[PDB]
Amino acid sequence: GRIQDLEKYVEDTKIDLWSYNAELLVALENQHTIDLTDSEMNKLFEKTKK
Amino acid sequence: VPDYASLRSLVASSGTLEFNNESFNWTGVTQNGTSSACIRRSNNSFFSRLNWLTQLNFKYPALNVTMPNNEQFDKLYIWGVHHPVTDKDQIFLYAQSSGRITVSTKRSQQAVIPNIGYRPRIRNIPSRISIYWTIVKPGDILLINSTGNLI
Amino acid sequence: TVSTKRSQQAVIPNIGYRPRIRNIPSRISIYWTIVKPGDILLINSTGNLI
Ligand SMILES: *[C@@H]1O[C@H](CO)[C@@H](O[C@@H]2O[C@H](CO)[C@@H](O[C@@H]3O[C@H](CO)[C@@H](O)[C@H](O)[C@@H]3O)[C@H](O)[C@H]2NC(C)=O)[C@H](O)[C@H]1NC(C)=O
Ligand SMILES: *[C@@H]1O[C@H](CO)[C@@H](O[C@@H]2O[C@H](CO)[C@@H](O[C@@H]3O[C@H](CO)[C@@H](O)[C@H](O)[C@@H]3O)[C@H](O)[C@H]2NC(C)=O)[C@H](O)[C@H]1NC(C)=O
Ligand SMILES: *[C@@H]1O[C@H](CO)[C@@H](O[C@@H]2O[C@H](CO)[C@@H](O)[C@H](O)[C@H]2NC(C)=O)[C@H](O)[C@H]1NC(C)=O
Repeated sequence: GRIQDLEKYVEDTKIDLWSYNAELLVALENQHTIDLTDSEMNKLFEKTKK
Repeated sequence: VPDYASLRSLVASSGTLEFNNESFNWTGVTQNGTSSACIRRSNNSFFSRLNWLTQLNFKYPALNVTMPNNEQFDKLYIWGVHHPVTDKDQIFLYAQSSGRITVSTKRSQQAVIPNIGYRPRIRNIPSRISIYWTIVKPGDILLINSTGNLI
Repeated sequence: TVSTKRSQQAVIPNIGYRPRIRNIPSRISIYWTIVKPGDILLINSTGNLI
């Protein structure tokens, strides 16, 4: 009953939070890498032109 | 309801209130017991889904009864215990002073002693009903042994 | 009756005809008492004790 119900809550709480949390982490880094790569392209680009 | 919040939550989690009758070998009992407390069709009554048991003829055989579950779905059983107010009330209802209930499965068991007690009368009733719930898995035999006081 | 200096437990046996798993009409109720050092757990009984 009641006790069991609450740790099912606790479980789902954790998984949901982590799932979203991980989802953001992933997406933020992907952007960061794509930024860093083309920025270094831009940096090399500038180095030549400068 | 001892652990009220739990039972409520479980029935809530079911989402159904489908009920089926069963003819238990309730024998030597004055069943279909009434009370003016509960009024139906301007009559002395009791709860719908439940059965109150009283003694027949100043006598009460102990109730040694079973139910198999040969089916492919779990049976949620609901029963209660009466709390008689006085020793005089006790002998009137169940004709034996010592009350005792035992229910069991193959996988769990529960037993409760009635506590004869003078309680504050909500709606002019000096008594209460204690409600428990026994789940049964298939291939198990819900059995009940009692001395009375059994809903 | 069992006890510590810091906690106590007591149980009454409920004589009952329960269903016969493996042709046994009886059960055994199991509890567990932790004891801290400098405590003297005692076990008063009338029987029925494992
Ligand atoms: C009410 O009491 C009766 C008898 O006092 C109980 O009957 C016993 O119930 C068990 C199962 O609950 C059965 O045991 C079986 O016994 C036979 C013959 O010894 C054996 O071949 C099986 O392997 C099995 O163990 C049996 O029906 C019966 N036992 C005996 C011999 O008394 C019963 O528990 C209660 N029944 C009701 C109506 O609630
Ligand atoms: C489980 O169910 C069985 C149903 O047969 C109960 O067995 C019967 O219980 C009574 C308890 O009072 C036993 O004693 C009898 O007492 C009366 C009056 O006090 C007396 O007239 C009898 O001579 C007898 O001593 C009785 O032996 C027993 N069986 C029979 C054949 O009726 C049992 O008590 C139940 N267990 C529980 C609820 O703990
Ligand atoms: C109480 O009395 C009635 C008298 O008709 C018994 O019969 C059942 O009545 C209920 C409604 O109270 C119906 O739901 C059932 O369909 C009736 N039974 C049958 C087999 O048709 C009732 O059984 C009595 N109480 C008992 C013995 O527990």
